[PDB]
Amino acid sequence: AVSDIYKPFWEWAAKTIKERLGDDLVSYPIPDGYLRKEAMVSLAWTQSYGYQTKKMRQIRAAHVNGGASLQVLNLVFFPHMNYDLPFLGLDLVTLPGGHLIAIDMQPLFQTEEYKKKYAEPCMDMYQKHVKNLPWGGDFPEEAKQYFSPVFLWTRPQEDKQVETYVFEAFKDYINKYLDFVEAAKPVTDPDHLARIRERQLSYLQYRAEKDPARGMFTRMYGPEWTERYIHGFLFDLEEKMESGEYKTGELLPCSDPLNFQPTP
Ligand SMILES: C=CC1=C(C)[C@@H](CC2=N/C(=C\c3[nH]c(/C=C4\NC(=O)C(C)=C4C=C)c(C)c3CCC(=O)O)C(CCC(=O)O)=C2C)NC1=O
Repeated sequence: AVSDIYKPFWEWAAKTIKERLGDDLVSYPIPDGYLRKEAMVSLAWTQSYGYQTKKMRQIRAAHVNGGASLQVLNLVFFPHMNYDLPFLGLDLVTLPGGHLIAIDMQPLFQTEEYKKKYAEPCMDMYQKHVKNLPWGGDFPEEAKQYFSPVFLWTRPQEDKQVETYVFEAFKDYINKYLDFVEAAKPVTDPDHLARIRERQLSYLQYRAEKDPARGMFTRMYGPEWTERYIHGFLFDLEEKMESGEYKTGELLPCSDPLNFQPTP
């Protein structure tokens, strides 16, 4: 089977991020010791990528490769909390038991107004892709509040379906999301900002505590590295807020040159 089936996914996302965000794009600080992590399982490695703009607090990816039986691309766009933009969540998981694919613009709110603003303009795109990406099935209850009407949840059973149908939805959702980002305007109403902050923290807290990545990273690299990776990078909002680092709509200082390729 394809050993690194998400390498073409990442390469496309990197090219698109770089082109469409241009000079607004700067590196996001990747904590030392979490850029590249390797352990024997064959050699299995985790490669980190991180970026930010004045609208995107954090665009970060974990690309895990431990052979065909263990592949993950976890790519999430986190808006700054002075925007009501949804998250863009792209979880692509390949395990011995098959493929797991979760692609969504995870919403801050489930109101009629929010759905009209962000979900309804995506419905043709959703219906185009869901025809070849059937519903994946049973789904944890607590997570339901964090998914939109255009959630693509599917379990492809052949590599080819990932390389074709999933890849095309992957691209379309990223391009549509960045269209939203381009057009988004800041929120200045303090009441709305307070609610945006609450919903962002709720989502971040759920995934930091409940994401199945915790269990897998723990087996691979142990508990101490895993918790630092999860709370310190993958879902780091609460830490950055509590430490006084996060400032609404402001970039975190980082002088690292932009990187889009594996770092040995
Ligand atoms: C908001 C919640 C949300 C999710 C749960 C994930 C999206 C997601 N990932 C899932 C499942 C899942 N995900 C992984 C593994 C990983 N997922 C990752 O992002 C990384 C980096 C992994 C490994 C290192 C594994 C091993 C499973 C299977 C766990 C199991 O079989 O019990 C599931 C199904 C979980 C289940 O059935 O219980 C979802 C929905 N992303 C999200 O945004």
